[PDB]
Amino acid sequence: MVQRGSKVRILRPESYWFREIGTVASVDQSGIKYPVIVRFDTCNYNGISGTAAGINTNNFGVHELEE
Amino acid sequence: KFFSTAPVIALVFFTLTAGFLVELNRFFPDILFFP
Amino acid sequence: TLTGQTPLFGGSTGGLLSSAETEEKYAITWTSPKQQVFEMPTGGAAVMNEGENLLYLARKEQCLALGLRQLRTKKIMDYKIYRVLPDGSNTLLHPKDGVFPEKSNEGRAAVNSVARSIGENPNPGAIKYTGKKAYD
Amino acid sequence: SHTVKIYDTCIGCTQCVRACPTDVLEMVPWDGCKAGQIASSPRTEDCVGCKRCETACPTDFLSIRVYLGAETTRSMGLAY
Amino acid sequence: SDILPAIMTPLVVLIGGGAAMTAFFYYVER
Amino acid sequence: LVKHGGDPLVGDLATPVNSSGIVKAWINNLPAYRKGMSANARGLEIGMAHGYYLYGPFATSGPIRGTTMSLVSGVLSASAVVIVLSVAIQIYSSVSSAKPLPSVTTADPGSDFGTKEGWSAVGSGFLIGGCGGAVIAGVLSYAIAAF
Amino acid sequence: ELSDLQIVIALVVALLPALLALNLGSALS
Amino acid sequence: LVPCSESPKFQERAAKARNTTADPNSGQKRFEMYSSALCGPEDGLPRIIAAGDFLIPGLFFIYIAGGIGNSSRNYQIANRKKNAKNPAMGEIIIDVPLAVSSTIAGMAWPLTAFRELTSGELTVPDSDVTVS
Amino acid sequence: TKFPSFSQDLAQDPTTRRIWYGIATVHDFETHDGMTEENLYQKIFATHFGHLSIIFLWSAGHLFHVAWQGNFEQWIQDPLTIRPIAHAIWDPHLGDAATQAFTQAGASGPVDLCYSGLYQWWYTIGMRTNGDLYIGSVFLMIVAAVMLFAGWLHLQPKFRPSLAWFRDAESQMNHHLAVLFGASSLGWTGHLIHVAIPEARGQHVGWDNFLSTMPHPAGLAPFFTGRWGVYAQNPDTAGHIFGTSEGAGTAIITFIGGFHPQTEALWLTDIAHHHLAIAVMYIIAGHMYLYDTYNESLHFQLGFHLAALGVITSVVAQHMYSLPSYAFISQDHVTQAALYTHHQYIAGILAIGAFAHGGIFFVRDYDPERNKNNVLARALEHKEAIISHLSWVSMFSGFHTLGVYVHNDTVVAFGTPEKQILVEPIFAQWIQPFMSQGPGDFLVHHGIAFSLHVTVLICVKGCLDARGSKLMPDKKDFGYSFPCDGPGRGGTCDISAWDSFYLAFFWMLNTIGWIVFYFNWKHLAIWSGNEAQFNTNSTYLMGWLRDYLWGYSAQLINGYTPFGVNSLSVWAWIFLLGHLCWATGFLFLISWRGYWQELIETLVWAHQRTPLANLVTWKDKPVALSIVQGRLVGLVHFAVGYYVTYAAFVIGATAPLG
Ligand code: CL7
Ligand code: CL7
Ligand code: CL7
Ligand code: CL7
Ligand SMILES: C=Cc1c(C)c2cc3nc(c4c5[nH]c(cc6nc(cc1[nH]2)C(C)=C6CC)c(C)c5C(=O)[C@@H]4C(=O)OC)[C@@H](CCC(=O)OC/C=C(\C)CCC[C@H](C)CCC[C@H](C)CCCC(C)C)[C@@H]3C
Ligand SMILES: CCCCCCCCCCCCCCCC(=O)OC[C@H](COP(=O)(O)OC[C@@H](O)CO)OC(=O)CCCCCCCCCCCCCCC
Ligand SMILES: CC1=C(C/C=C(\C)CCC[C@H](C)CCC[C@H](C)CCCC(C)C)C(=O)c2ccccc2C1=O
Ligand code: SF4
Ligand code: SF4
Ligand code: SF4
Repeated sequence: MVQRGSKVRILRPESYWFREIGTVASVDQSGIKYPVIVRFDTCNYNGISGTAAGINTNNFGVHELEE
Repeated sequence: KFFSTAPVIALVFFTLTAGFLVELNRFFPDILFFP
Repeated sequence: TLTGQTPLFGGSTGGLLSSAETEEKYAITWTSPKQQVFEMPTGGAAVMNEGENLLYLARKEQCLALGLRQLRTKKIMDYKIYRVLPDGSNTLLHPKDGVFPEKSNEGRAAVNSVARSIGENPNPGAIKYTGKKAYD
Repeated sequence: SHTVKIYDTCIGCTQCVRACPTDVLEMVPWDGCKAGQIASSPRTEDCVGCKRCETACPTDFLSIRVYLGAETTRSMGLAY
Repeated sequence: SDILPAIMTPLVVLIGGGAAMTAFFYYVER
Repeated sequence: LVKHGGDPLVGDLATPVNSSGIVKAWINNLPAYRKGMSANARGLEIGMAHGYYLYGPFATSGPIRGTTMSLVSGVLSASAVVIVLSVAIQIYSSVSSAKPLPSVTTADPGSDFGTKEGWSAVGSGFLIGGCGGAVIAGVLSYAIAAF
Repeated sequence: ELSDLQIVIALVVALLPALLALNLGSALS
Repeated sequence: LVPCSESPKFQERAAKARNTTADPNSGQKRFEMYSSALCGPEDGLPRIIAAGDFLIPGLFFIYIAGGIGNSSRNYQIANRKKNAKNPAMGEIIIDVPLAVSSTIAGMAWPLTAFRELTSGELTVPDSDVTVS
Repeated sequence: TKFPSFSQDLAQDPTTRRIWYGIATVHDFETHDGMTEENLYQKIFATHFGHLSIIFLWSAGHLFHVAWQGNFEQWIQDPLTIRPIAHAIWDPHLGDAATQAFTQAGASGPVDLCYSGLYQWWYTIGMRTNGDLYIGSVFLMIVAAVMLFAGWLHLQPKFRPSLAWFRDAESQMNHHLAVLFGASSLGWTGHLIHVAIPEARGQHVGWDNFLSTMPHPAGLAPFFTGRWGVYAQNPDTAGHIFGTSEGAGTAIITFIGGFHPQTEALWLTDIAHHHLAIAVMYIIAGHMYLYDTYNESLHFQLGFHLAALGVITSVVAQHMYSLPSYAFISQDHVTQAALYTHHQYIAGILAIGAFAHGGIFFVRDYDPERNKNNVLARALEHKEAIISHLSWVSMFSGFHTLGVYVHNDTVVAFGTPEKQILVEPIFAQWIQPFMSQGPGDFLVHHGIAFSLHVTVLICVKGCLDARGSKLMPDKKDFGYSFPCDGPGRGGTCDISAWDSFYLAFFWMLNTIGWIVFYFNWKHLAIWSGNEAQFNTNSTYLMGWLRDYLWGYSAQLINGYTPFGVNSLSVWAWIFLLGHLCWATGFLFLISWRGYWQELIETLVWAHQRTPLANLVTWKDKPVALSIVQGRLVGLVHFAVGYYVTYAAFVIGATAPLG
């Protein structure tokens, strides 16, 4: 759960990276519902049809995340 | 680099596998069942 | 009363149809530095006259396509979009606050903001015959 | 018309609002997120349903979700 | 009533189909 | 003769085909558009013209063609088509609200199409005209054949 | 082999479900 | 259903035979080889019965398939260990040293399979397996 | 605009979408505005009486037409050479040539040969005159009158059954098992014993004399006292001719087994016995007599009942040709092919319908909380697994079956048929009415296996992923049928659950097509005596194309030529109609909405700008069909085409052969 680096398995059911280890890269912001900003190795589906790259980092929920 | 790239790597590998199977079939006759 | 000069355009077939009269036109009014030439969204090239130019288009998306893609590219960000009813009710829509919706401004409520995140939305099985939707 | 609902996880990137071709979406001020903004959808009588907004949203389980129903002249995108 | 075919068929297909299409037209346009 | 746009924002180009004098003369004086006709009259002329025209394909091309009975086919077929169009006018008018809008070709279309009263009048015209047309064309076909 | 009396009665019977179908249809609308 | 030798149809087929290989004797050699297998009386065409027929070539097939699968798996492990970012020039560009090592460690999968099965090394926990 | 009354969302649509979506949603009573579960069940209840009235008026039509226009009498006299007749043709469009050609089966005027084994079925159940049929018809019209009267009375608040009578599903289940199934089963044995079997044994039973007649001399005394023996009297001799005194026995309940040789059909006595047994078992089980979800969801109920009727109609088809229960139907090849193909295609429709309503259940009715750890919850728990396995068996069965067929094609083409991978169906031999299962049969069975696997793969990936997926986590939100989620995430076209029913209908048609293709080719081979043709040529795919499709098409497509018409004209034409309809399905499946919407915009322009024409205008703004309507019309064309083409071909293949 450390801001510089971590290994959190996401428990957000509506997530591309549910049950995937991710390295946090931002400090949990005071008053932010979802401040984890975990970076996952795999890309998301995000993008227009035939967009190769997608999203690597999402602001994951603290409750959903788990060290 | 070109060698590393899938298309050339695969081209060589399959031009080998295909030729290998062609050569096998060329030498050994029609093998329907293991003798 | 939404007065400008119509951009010099030879006419097309891409313009307003019966619905313009019967129901609701739109109008985009912008201030041009120069008499430059722009792609008409109806299809064609028109030449915007010097100063205030008024264009009667057939849907909001046509207006917002001229604006967002061509005018804003020409750095002309003075454009105002008016829903025009047959009676002549001209109603400013796009910059309703006078500021482009991308820039956050006060006195604009959060509309259809949902507390619960996408994940937590209720299953329809539960709400069957209540008449409430998942997002609602 | 199409209901556009913005969910909790809006990181206020202003991507949707710049996408929307009928400017249904206004970036309004919101204390919920670090961004200091959220997405609002006042003008959903002008929602064509293109979902360029959803397409542009970068959040996993995108906050902006468009729900198509009760097609009107303005939804159906009819010049005529 | 050998002829009943030559009456029932146009009645149902042409006249009934016509009347049905007319009625459905009124129904979906009113 | 050049293409120009009256009210350039409207999707209607004046062309030698829609805005020419010869054309405007013809179109605006066809019984749909011609000024100072009772709707019934508009319909009676449209009907007569179409019935009379319609007789020909049916009499000429249909299954019993060549025979004497072809003339009767022609007339009944054309009249059937006119009756179907009569139905179409009635049901159309029943559910229609829309008025003919002024166009490039026809600046003053009129109200005979555009009011339920108008369409009923036109349809009564159209029916009598059309079936009359068709009968006249069969009568003339028999006449000319005999002569 | 089927007589006209019979063809007519069959039609007249079939008319009954016709009326009742109109009735049920109306109901279900 | 009856040995090809026994079946009279098969002998007819043998008499007039098409030579596959350049050598004239390929046709006769093929039929001579096929004599062993059982063939249907009317057809006189060799049939395959679900050990020599299917089991043995099944085993050979499975060995080769396991080899190529294992080699690919091993190379995937090599990919995720060689560099911090596996895909870039790890899949699109094929590391020949890593690949040849993977192939050499391939074809030993039958012996390797016992060890892999032990402690469920091959299987990853359901909890870990990403599924929405 | 008022229509559709039930949906204001649609009723305020200013476009033609209003009319289409109306007709599309006009029976989704659940989704009607202000529909409470109570009214929903009551409405549904009344509709069902409508449906049944239709089925009865349908049957009524069958009997009325065969009576009035048929040759049922002439046929009962010569049931092996007389072609049975479905109804008269009155068509003002026929030329003299075509009236002559359709003037067949010794009919005065132009007729349609029947191919539903209705003549056979009616002869078997005892009907022997046009009077029996005419009375059946008038009766069935009156039954339908009653069923309609019933639905009317029921929806009337006087007899409007409240939510209670429907919430009592368990009672309905037991009632169905006994009071309906059991009761009707033994009632049917009643008919069999009293009318079928007598009339079979040459003895006329009318409604007037059956009170007079006793089925069994000592049978009435035997009942309840050594009933089994007396009932098993003198069994009908092989000599016995159906509907004649010659060789007539007296037994009414038997276990003779096999087939009556004259008619090549199951012994009526064996059938009567069967039904009596079935009745006893059903009534006993009735007396003797996922719960949550099944009662909760009407979708779960239909789904289950459709999967049920699916397997039932499949087995009906499988049994009704192997174990003919109707007189002379085994000899009437066109009818037997027709009925098999019919019931198999209806099987596939009912099956896929099961999985459709499955997915509807999973998006409208399934509450994960409600059932904590039910079968369904476990099914979803490891979707990825159920799908990966079905996927694997599909890729496996597929790769190998196609590979083997392609191998066989290649080697046979190269002129070395020896090298074919001919695998004998050993287990089929072990199990074996049963026809020789060769290596052809093996390959086709595996084809059908694979195709049925891919079908269930699809129509479960559908009903499982209906709730959602990584590409669209919240599908339940958008519902069963919706176009897509847009081009958002690499693109989401055909991501709905409805899309899975759509994608699986194709596989259902492929699967049943392989089934009925195999059926009909095998049978045409045997019915021509060239079972060799099937056995030799069924192992490579050119053999199917050359011998089945190419070879059996010739008669059909010569139905009309420049030289002239024959009776097969109408089938040749339907054959083409089905090709056209099918291909038209490709128009809608391949060209998608946007192309059309642009085009229709230009036509709206042209209409508004054309003098004289502009006088009329649409009430409903013309728009291209919806994304989903495109898929649906596509599929209905493709399907209708598929069925009509094959029906034409089945009839045209078998009819000249006989
Ligand atoms: C339903 C299947 C069918 C189809 C698809 C079909 N026919 Mg036939 N069909 C015919 C043509 C035809 C055409 C051109 C055509 C093209 O699509 C078709 N068909 C198609 C004719 C030969 C024949 C005649 C039918 C018959 O005569 O129909 C009436 C024809 C009419 C009302 C249309 C004439 C069109 C005008 C000329 C247009 C001119 C416009 C003008 C330029 C505008 C400017 C005006 C002014 C401002 C200057 C017909 C038959 C007939 C039948 C039947 C049953 C059919 N068909 C059947 C079909 C006759 O019995 C019957 C039979 O007797 O055959 C001999
Ligand atoms: C639907 C409302 C309606 C009713 C109830 C009705 N007609 Mg009409 N109707 C006629 C008879 C009639 C009879 C004998 C009759 C009652 O016994 C009715 N109608 C009744 C014919 C004299 C006359 C022409 C023939 C006529 O259309 O059909 C003959 C009438 C039949 C067999 C009796 C059945 C009653 C039907 C409910 C009427 C069917 C009309 C339908 C809309 C069109 C069907 C297809 C058509 C192309 C044939 C007629 C007209 C016509 C119309 C229209 C719109 C109607 N109708 C409409 C109706 C023509 O324009 C049309 C028009 O030409 O007249 C102005
Ligand atoms: C009166 C008893 C009767 C019944 C029950 C009946 N027909 Mg016929 N009927 C036909 C079909 C048919 C079908 C599909 C059908 C089954 O429902 C019936 N019929 C049933 C066509 C073969 C032919 C077409 C002409 C035409 O259809 O003739 C009129 C037929 C009528 C008065 C009978 C109506 C009674 C039906 C029970 C209604 C069924 C409605 C349906 C359940 C509701 C759902 C609709 C669905 C589409 C979604 C026909 C004939 C014809 C007649 C006649 C007199 C009949 N019939 C009579 C009947 C022609 O002359 C004439 C004939 O002589 O042809 C040469
Ligand atoms: C084909 C598989 C299938 C079957 C067998 C089936 N359903 Mg469903 N099914 C319904 C009931 C039902 C009943 C009572 C029932 C009884 O057995 C079935 N179903 C069965 C309603 C609950 C619900 C409402 C359905 C719906 O509202 O019904 C209205 C649909 C209409 C009038 C269109 C019907 C037109 C036919 C498509 C095409 C006919 C072509 C014809 C041959 C002409 C040929 C010309 C000639 C050459 C021969 C329904 C659903 C639906 C679907 C789907 C896909 C299905 N189904 C599928 C099936 C909805 O999405 C849809 C849904 O809304 O889900 C959310
Ligand atoms: C001839 C028609 C046709 C074929 C061959 C086909 C093929 C397949 N469809 C699949 C699935 C589907 N098809 C679907 C919808 C449809 N599919 C259709 C038509 C077909 N689909 C149509 C009309 C529809 C409606 C849209 C769905 C919805 C699915 C699936 O979910 C299902 C699937 O993917 O399951 C996992 C697979 C089912 C068999 C399997 O899993 O592996 C067996 C593979 C087979 C039988 C064909 C493989 C072809 C050969 C062996 C591959 C190599 C060929 C060459 C060597 C390749 C190199 C070529 C270069 C040299 C140029 C398979 C890929
Ligand atoms: C025999 C008859 C002809 C058969 C083939 C006809 C195909 C025509 C299909 C339309 C293509 C027109 C050109 C579009 C070209 C084009 O840009 O298409 C576009 C298409 C998809 O582009 P997208 O927009 O989806 O990609 C999105 C990105 O651009 C950014 O989002 O690309 C592909 O199809 C990918 C596959 C390319 C090719 C994959 C195969 C690679 C090996 C091919 C080897 C060929 C050997 C040739 C030797 C002579
Ligand atoms: C051809 C085609 C069209 C155009 C076809 C349309 C718009 C239907 C054309 C009209 C049909 C022929 C009949 C409509 C007119 C009838 C006269 C209606 C009579 C019924 C009234 C009473 C309602 C699509 O819209 C479309 C949409 C999505 C995927 C594929 C396709 C597609 O292939
Ligand atoms: S929903 Fe997406 S685009 Fe819209 S404001 Fe939130 S993060 Fe930005
Ligand atoms: S659907 Fe399209 S037009 Fe409608 S709100 Fe989203 S981005 Fe804006
Ligand atoms: S259905 Fe059409 S609109 Fe939707 S994702 Fe597919 S291509 Fe885009």
